[PDB]
Formats: sequence, C-alpha cells, structure tokens
Amino acid sequence: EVQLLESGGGLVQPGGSLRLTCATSGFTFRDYAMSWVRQAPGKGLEWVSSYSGIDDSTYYADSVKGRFTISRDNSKSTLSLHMNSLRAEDSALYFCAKDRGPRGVGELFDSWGQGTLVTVSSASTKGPSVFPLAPSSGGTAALGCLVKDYFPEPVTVSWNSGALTSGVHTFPAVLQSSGLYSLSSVVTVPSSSLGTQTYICNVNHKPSNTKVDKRVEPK
Amino acid sequence: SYVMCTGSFKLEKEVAEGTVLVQVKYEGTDAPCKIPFSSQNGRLITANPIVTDKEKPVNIEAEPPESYIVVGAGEKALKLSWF
Amino acid sequence: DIQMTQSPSTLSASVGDRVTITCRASQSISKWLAWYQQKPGKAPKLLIYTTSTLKSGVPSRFSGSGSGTEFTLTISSLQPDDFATYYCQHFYSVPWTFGQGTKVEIKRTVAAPSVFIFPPSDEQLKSGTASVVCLLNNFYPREAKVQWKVDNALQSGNSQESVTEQDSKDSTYSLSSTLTLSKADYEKHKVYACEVTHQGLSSPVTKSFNR
Repeated sequence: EVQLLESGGGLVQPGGSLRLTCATSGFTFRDYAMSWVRQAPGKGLEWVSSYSGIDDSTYYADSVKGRFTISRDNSKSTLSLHMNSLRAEDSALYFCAKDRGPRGVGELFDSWGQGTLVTVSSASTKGPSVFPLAPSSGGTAALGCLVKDYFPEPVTVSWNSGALTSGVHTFPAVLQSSGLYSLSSVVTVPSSSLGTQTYICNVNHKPSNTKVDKRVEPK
Repeated sequence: SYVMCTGSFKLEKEVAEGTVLVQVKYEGTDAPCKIPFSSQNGRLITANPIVTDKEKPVNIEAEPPESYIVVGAGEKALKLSWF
Repeated sequence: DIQMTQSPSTLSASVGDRVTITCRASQSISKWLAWYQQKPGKAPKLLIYTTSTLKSGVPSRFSGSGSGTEFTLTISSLQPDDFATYYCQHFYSVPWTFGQGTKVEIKRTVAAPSVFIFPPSDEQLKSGTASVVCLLNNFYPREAKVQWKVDNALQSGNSQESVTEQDSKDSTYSLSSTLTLSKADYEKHKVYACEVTHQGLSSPVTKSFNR
C-alpha cells in the first residue's frame, strides 16, 4: 500500500539547481522519517539525506553538506530535495525512501520509490538516430535497432508497441568518445516467422521529446 | 542549534529518588547531539539533555507518573519501564 | 565515517547451494546492520535489520549472523528469484553508509553464443558513418571476447560493447559490440568480420560479410 513517486529529475548544467519532490500515499507521512538515497550508474548506494520523524532534524552526507536541503510538507505528504551548486558527481538515480517504523531518524530504508534520474553535464540534449539492424545470415533469426548519438541517458524501447517481448534483449547504453550514448535493442524470432509478421521497434527519448517507430526489413 | 542523536544509548545504572536517575553512555559518531528522550504526565528534570562525547556518560533524571521511559529513537531506542 | 566492505565482490553459485556474503565494518557497529537486495532495474528491498531479524515477507532461506565487525548474510538454498546485488548498510549513526555490493550469479551449464552480424543501414550511410554490429546471444559464462577484423586486420580503439545482466529464464548473457567507421574509410575495405572466443566454443568462431 505504501507507494512513493519521485519527480523533478532531468538534465542541468554544472553549478545549476534542481528540486525533486516525493509524493506519498499509503502511510501517515507525519510520523515517519523520510530519506533520499542516490545510485550513480553501475555503482553502489549512497545515502544523501534524512529528515527525522520526531522533529525538524535534518541529516546530510558530507559530500552534499551545504549544497542540498531536505524539506518536508506534512500537508501534501511530500518530501522535497533542493539541490544547488550541482556537480558532475551528483549525477545519479535519486530514490525516495521510507523508514521502517514511525518516530525514528531514518535508520532503515523500508519502502523505496522507482527513482528519478539526474544528469549534470554542460552537454546539450540531442535526440537519437534510429537505424535498422536488418537480418540476412542466420541461425533462427536476429533483428535489431541501433539508437545512436543521443543525450541524456533515459531512452526506452519496445517492439511492435508492447506486443513483442519474448526473445528481446535491450542493451545498456555505452558512452561514445564524443560524449554521446549509443544503445542497441534486439529481438530473435524463428526463421520461418520472418515472412509473415512485421517488426517495428518503438524508441522513446523524453529529454528531447522524441518518439520514433522504425520498421526493420531484411537485407 | 543542535540536532537529535541517531545512535543508541547503553544503560549503566537505574535507581530511584520520587524520581528516577539513568546513566547512559552513547554509541555514535554524530555527537554533540540532542538526546531524544520521551515517556510513553512524564517530565524530564534534566534541562536540554545532550551528548558531547561517546566516551563520556550522561546523567538523565526523569519524573514519571506504569509506563515506559524511552531514551533514544528508532530501531534501537532504549525502552525501560517504571513505577 | 564508518566504511563497509563486502566479500566477495562477485559470486557464482548454482541453484540449491548454500551461499554466504560477508560485510566488514571499519569499527564496531554492535548489531546495527541491515541487508538489502536489489534486482536489476528495480529499487532495493530491505531483507534484514538488526543483524538477524527478518523483514516480513522475506523467505526463511535468508539468515543474517555475525556481530561487532564481521557480519554474514546466508542463503540456505539458492532459488531462481534470488539473483541480484546485495548491499549491507549500518545504521549505527549518521552518516549511513553501504557496502560496495555483492552481485550473485546463477551458475548453469556452459553455453556457447549464437553470433550474428549486421551491416550498416543505408540511412546511416547517407549521414557519413557506418556501424557494423556484432551480437553474441545466449552464452554462459559471460567472459566472452570479441575482436573486429576488417580485411583480416584487427581493429583497436574502434568499438564499444555492452553486456546485459543475467537473463531470468535461461540465466544466459548477451553482448553487442558496435564497430563504427566513417563512410569514407568504410567504403575502402571489402570484408568485415567479428571473431569471437568463449569457454563453450571449442575454437574461435567468425561471422563476416562482404559489402
């Protein structure tokens, strides 16, 4: 029943500010300590801040001290994180966390939200370029889409809308030597099935408000 | 402007007198910090209970009304009972 | 601050085996340690707190022991939905700190990759670049090595690969290396191949094509 939804993340230049908000619904927001914990890509968990559940006590990680401030609204039952003088190392997934019991100081992180991504970079937002990985020679089948030269990171991809998901491997994006991401999503179907059905990869990139539906015919 | 303690408190002595005394040493790294003292009338004679050192014990005198005296907060709050 | 360290960093074990993870603290945290589990793509899930107390809903094959400086998390009979990265976090006092993480791997029978090559699309060539893609599908272990040959010439500083986290139905992996040249020097050669070596492959395998 406890559900947390973080919002406010996105791309921002160094030295800039941002403000995340955490909307809650399934518990008495008043009585609990609430926390912010971040996870940079391919790395571990790092506690950012905690707001006590017995008073207005705030706790901050050293790297963050003096720059972020955690605020609490027990009317809308929301938890805000104000980020200032943002640095390159602050880029990460920002999770909103709930303490296991009431009237605590945020010892545990019992219930998490799905996170909100924060990219700090002077780089410009650039929509991807989708290219087809067309098949011809081979075992079973292979069939892909190459999502190239985009920034920032959040890019999603389905196949035939949401219909096709069996035998689909979407890959983590790599960072190219140009400061841009490259991703590749594939699906493997039987050889006999290549003729009957069409295959359209649905690539989505919100930071640039781009949506591409790309067919992939054989070679 | 201090802030509440996030560590636990280890008990050392509890006595009587019409009031109670409690000697607690602090386990934590965030000192100096305010001591989260609560009773579950219930009054704290000690003014502004504060830890200033992990090594140094702290004396806390409380005037309870049977209820628990809760020194600390969270998963490791020291819960006691008195009459 | 108190700095946690986990052991091992990566761990391989088959389903049904009893597996152990260790957390060491820079100083005594008494019994104030918790264990979280994080699945790929999802948020962490608190499994244990106060060393040994299980969170409600957690199966009883998990069990935390230890005290003071050394702690252990134990899985009695490894299960399908037990592959994940496990963190330990002290709540002795602020700042709260985690361990570097222990990603546990589901061992299975060694599998060789099915390898497929994709030539550049005409659309991309219209833009001045050429991307050949090489896909390795369904292979365990994940230590699989790719190499790009162009007219039998090995490439260097020329490709980027990306592996997927362990599959959830066959426990296999899948990587995708992307070799990218410019239209100019792509049109200057004929045959493109990605040679692949793996433990399951008796001898290296080569997929290729001529433009």
